[PDB]
Amino acid sequence: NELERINCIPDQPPTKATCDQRGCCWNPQAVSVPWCYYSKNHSYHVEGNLVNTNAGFTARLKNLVFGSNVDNVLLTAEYQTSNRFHFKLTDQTNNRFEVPHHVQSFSGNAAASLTYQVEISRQPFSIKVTRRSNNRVLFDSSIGPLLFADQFLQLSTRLPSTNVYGLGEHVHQQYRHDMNWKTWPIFNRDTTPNGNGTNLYGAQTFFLCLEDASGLSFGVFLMNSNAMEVVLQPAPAITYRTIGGILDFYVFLGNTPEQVVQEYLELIGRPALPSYWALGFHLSRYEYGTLDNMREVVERNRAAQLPYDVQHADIDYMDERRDFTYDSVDFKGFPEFVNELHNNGQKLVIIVDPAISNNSSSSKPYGPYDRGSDMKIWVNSSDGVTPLIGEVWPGQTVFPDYTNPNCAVWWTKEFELFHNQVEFDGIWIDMNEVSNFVDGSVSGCSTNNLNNPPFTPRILDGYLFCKTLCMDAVQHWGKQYDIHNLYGYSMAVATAEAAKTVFPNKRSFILTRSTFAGSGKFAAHWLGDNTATWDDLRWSIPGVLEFNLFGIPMVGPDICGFALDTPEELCRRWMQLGAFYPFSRNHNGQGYKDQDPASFGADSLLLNSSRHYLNIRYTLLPYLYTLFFRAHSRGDTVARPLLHEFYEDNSTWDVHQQFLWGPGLLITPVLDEGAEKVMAYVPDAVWYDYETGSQVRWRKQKVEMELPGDKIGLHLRGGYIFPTQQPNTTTLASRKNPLGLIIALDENKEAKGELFWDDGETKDTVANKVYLLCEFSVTQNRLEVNISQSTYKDPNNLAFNEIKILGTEEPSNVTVKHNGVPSTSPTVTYDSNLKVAIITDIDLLLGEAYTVEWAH
Ligand SMILES: O=S(=O)([O-])O[C@@H]([C@H](O)C[S@+]1C[C@@H](O)[C@H](O)[C@H]1CO)[C@@H](O)CO
Ligand SMILES: *[C@@H]1O[C@H](CO)[C@@H](O)[C@H](O)[C@H]1NC(C)=O
Ligand SMILES: *[C@@H]1O[C@H](CO)[C@@H](O)[C@H](O)[C@H]1NC(C)=O
Repeated sequence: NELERINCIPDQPPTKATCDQRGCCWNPQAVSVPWCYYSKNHSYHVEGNLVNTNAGFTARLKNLVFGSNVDNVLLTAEYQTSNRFHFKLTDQTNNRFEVPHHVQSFSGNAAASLTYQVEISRQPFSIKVTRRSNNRVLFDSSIGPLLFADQFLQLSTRLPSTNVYGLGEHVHQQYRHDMNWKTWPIFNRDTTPNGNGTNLYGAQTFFLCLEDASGLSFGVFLMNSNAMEVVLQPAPAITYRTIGGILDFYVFLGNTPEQVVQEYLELIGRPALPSYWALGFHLSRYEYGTLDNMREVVERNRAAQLPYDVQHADIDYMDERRDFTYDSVDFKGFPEFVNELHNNGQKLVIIVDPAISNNSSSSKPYGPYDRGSDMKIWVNSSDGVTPLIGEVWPGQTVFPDYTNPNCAVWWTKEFELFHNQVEFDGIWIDMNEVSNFVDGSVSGCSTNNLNNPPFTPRILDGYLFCKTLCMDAVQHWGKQYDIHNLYGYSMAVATAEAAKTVFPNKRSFILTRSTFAGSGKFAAHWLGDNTATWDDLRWSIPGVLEFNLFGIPMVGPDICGFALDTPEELCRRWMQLGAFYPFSRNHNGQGYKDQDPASFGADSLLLNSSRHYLNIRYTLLPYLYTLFFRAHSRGDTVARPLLHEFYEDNSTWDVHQQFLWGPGLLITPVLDEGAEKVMAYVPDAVWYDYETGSQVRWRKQKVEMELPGDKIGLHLRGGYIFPTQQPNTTTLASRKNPLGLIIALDENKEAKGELFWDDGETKDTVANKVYLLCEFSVTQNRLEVNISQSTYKDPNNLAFNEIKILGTEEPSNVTVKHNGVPSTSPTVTYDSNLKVAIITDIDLLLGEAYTVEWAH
């Protein structure tokens, strides 16, 4: 079976002599089927018996090209929970680099009631994880060898299906991985997210596999921060091939795909609950140039009444692109503008780069450099004593070593000092791969096994130190070779630590470019420097879905496209979709035509449609916020693939041009130039048009959805109750408004929903239980508002003043009881054609239990 051959010459075009040299098999009978492949027996074997331990078992593995092979390998397996299996493969005799991650070591006894069983084979070594309930083989290394050299470690697994989702950071273009022969390199790199499928800004080894239509799913995570590649083949099978550290694997079983994400996030860390304001709309560009220009853009979008919470300021606010300064001429009056923003209920987020100008003297001192030098907190060259010099925006630079706890002290004080001048509200950390305009350093990199390893994965440009730091550079956590992929992660950890001081008791907002597994505990993510093309629009959906799997649910691209002038039609469709990315920001590159919504004209279709859909986003913010609460507390996704709700239906398995907000809201954008319709899949559920309330005819079928220039498809799922709040142009204001309920009835006239409500900004409202959690349930004739947690009463005296019911016969004699005690008659408006009832003249106070009853 050619589909099962594991490639033995991953480094060069295949030849018989090399193959012979490697003791592999040769069979040149493509495309991509390996000509040279590992023999069926020629790997590691178990030495002696396995050893029962308290956590699981250990085995000793012994071996009979890419550096020193490790002769004796220790397998350590731990039955951590009923649904999480952990195994490490280490050097029996030498300690090796391991990621200094949230994840703690396991000091436990083996969990009870396992959903999985593990089987080890001895001659040759293989590891298999099967699901106990149906003996479905989930992990199975037997397809390939274990390879364990100092700078080349490889393990493969067969997969039980081709329903495979995950890996990053890349532009995959499709959400489902085909399992056609494909190699995905992972090594944090500043590169364009384009159709080339290169390594991008972040490193995410997690994948999820939907096993079958029952929903049974599993996930695999590799805890490894060295450059690596993930090799996919049609067996189906996946191979991990890394150039350092150890093979430290976790396997997660769930009954559903969402349960798999929850298991993964339980291990690596669930996402931060964002500030409610950060759910609003964000506007930004590279190079307004002057404060006057920035204010002009701010004012025209406010004039247009655009829902608009946050303004970002990019490196043009700085004095010559230097951190923690502003330009006293072009940005003269920045403090008064920040007061203006605040007074208008808006927030300022500032960009902050890691790299710190080293240009400092008696004449013109640069404080951040002087103070950081005093603290000795920079990344050093291999000599371990001289700060590494590279180049970024301000010129020659040194780079903070965020892995050193003293650096976060330095960093905090810098933000403290700057915040005294410019009262920013959130922080955008960029260029933190880390990105270097020179290769390695201003003196390049020394030739050695770190900078020039035996094997290099197929990373962009084919050198590790390309546009980053020397691999032999030295930080508190180790050498750059091992911790390069942790730069952005440690930076976000440190920036969150700074936020503890700058915004006491607040969440604030942190947006990061580079990430590692677990970055979502600290920061939001955006998909980087995209381009104003229809390709980039389409590619954004899988990227958003993937980051939700990764526990970074607040994710979005640069709406309308960073690079290039945006066509009006593309920007209009992108704003329409953009009103529904979990992170919604319009951002633009240097020099390009303006693409802020109001720049298209005060009476333009793009402005009108933008305002219209942003008003729907803001209306649905209580529902979106409640989704982020579930993501934070339980590990649920926010932007969700259809297959997560509809896995029983194999027509959902590669849908990637549509997605859900949580379980209940279906989003169908137009993603094709010139189009006024879209080919869409309608899952097996009752659906209601959001704007009209009318039940679609469609069910479990492909349709051509008619969507003119001012429309994006939005459908509400029957069985669900959506809390709403009357929109306004800021969430400061919107949070004071009356609330509503949209009850989308299922075929049985029933629905369920919930609402999380806290102060929208205090850190640890969830850990300290200072919040409201209520549940809504509808049966025929009755709505029940039930209160499950009631330790926060909003002092704005909020109430539900409207209930809209979809797919209903006329409700008559509506009664509102506050524990069996009625209170006068609400007004009911009924549309008998559309089957929509709207209950108004009602005053259901937030946090109070009610029963609303009717007859037919
Ligand atoms: O095309 S480019 O502008 O020159 O792209 C460069 C940066 O990634 C852009 S940064 C991130 C983006 O969101 C901010 O607006 C930009 C200013 O801080 C790379 O070329 C540097 O290697
Ligand atoms: C970097 O160099 C300074 C001396 O210049 C030293 O104090 C510091 O600990 C070094 N950092 C690392 C990570 O080795
Ligand atoms: C919206 O907020 C503005 C304050 O900017 C306020 O004047 C107005 O009353 C608010 N109205 C709504 C729709 O809540």
